[PDB]
Amino acid sequence: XMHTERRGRLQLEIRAPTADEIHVTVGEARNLIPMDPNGLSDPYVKLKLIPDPRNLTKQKTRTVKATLNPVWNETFVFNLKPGDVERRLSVEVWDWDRTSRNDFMGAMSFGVSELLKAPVDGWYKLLNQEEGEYYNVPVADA
Ligand SMILES: *Cc1c(COP(=O)(O)O)cnc(C)c1O
Ligand SMILES: [Ca+2]
Ligand SMILES: [Ca+2]
Ligand SMILES: [Ca+2]
Ligand SMILES: [Co+2]
Repeated sequence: XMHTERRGRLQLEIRAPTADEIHVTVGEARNLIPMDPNGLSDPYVKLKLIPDPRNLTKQKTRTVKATLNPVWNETFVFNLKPGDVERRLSVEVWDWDRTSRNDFMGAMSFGVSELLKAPVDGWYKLLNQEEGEYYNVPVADA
């Protein structure tokens, strides 16, 4: 109904132990799109709270070279402030490139206020970069 996957899927867990922090675990991705001449990609995940007019919240995973099915298993802490109720946690998969700019692969986002009320733990459909700033889509059940 909205869950046709065209860019792969990403496994995530997000919890807010208290209102002042969220813990984000980036698991793994499956079925990513090739964005290199070798038919592979070099994926990493960029995390930030948007809007970030001062570019101060960005964190990222390691890059996994030469794969369309990366496993990261990395956890990140965001320390939150009252202003963050207006913000969204942005999650973007990017293809690292050596000789050109990195290429966008897929994205999604979660409202901070929604994360403060309910945790995330599951697989998610990767969206285009524009959609990704506004929505997340849990994968459909079989
Ligand atoms: C839309 C969708 C379904 C069924 O979803 P409903 O909300 O029950 O209509 C099943 N699989 C995929 C991949 C879908 O996007
Ligand atoms: Ca590339
Ligand atoms: Ca690459
Ligand atoms: Ca490129
Ligand atoms: Co659907």
